[PDB]
Amino acid sequence: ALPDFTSDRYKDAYSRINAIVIEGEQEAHDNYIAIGTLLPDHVEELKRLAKMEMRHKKGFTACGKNLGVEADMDFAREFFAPLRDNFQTALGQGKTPTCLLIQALLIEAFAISAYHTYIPVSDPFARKITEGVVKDEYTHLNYGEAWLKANLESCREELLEANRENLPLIRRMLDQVAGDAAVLQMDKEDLIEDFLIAYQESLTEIGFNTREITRMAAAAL
Ligand SMILES: CCCCCCCCC[C@H]1C[C@@H]1C(=O)O
Ligand SMILES: [Fe+3]
Ligand SMILES: [Fe+3]
Repeated sequence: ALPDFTSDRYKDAYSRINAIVIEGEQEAHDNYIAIGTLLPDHVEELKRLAKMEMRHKKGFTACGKNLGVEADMDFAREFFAPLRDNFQTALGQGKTPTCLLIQALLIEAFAISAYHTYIPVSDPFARKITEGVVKDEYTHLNYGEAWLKANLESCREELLEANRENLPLIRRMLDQVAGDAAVLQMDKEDLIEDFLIAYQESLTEIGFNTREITRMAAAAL
């Protein structure tokens, strides 16, 4: 069941998946620095999170180089454009809960699911890099959960709107990546399950009840 990492079929799918991961890590760095303009007293902690994202980007860049694959960066920029646009719109409006739901919850849960699914089918070099990134994703999810949990009473409606608008974009991103992910021997059903479990667990931690969460996860449709 392990893929042939040297085949043209594998390298072609990897060129797009690796580019999406590299672009995602760069946008994650940018997003935590941007949140620092909304939360000036959190700047040092956000800089630390942004620095971890740069370490992840460098590591995944090395994964692509190791397989002799040239990352399709243009494809990756277009892939993130819808979610990036919604983050920039919220940032410009000073909407911190929306920025945090997009980056610290949706994007981190998407990263956790993708990385957990990739690890058992990854090449030995990439496996170590991916394993060394997963602990940091939980740190980032925890940061977002902690702020939203402390501020839930003033941003309940905003979070429901942010979820309604952005959860379907994650669903569309999963649909667009499924073909290439299957070449990498990753099952779309495992990616969906792991993402929903991480996202539902974060919403539970924040303080949403079962009914609220069910209504929220249903927005994906
Ligand atoms: C098969 C799915 C692979 C594509 C999904 C990878 C998304 C990368 C998400 C990174 C930006 C998130 C982070 O570092 O917090
Ligand atoms: Fe990361
Ligand atoms: Fe992250």
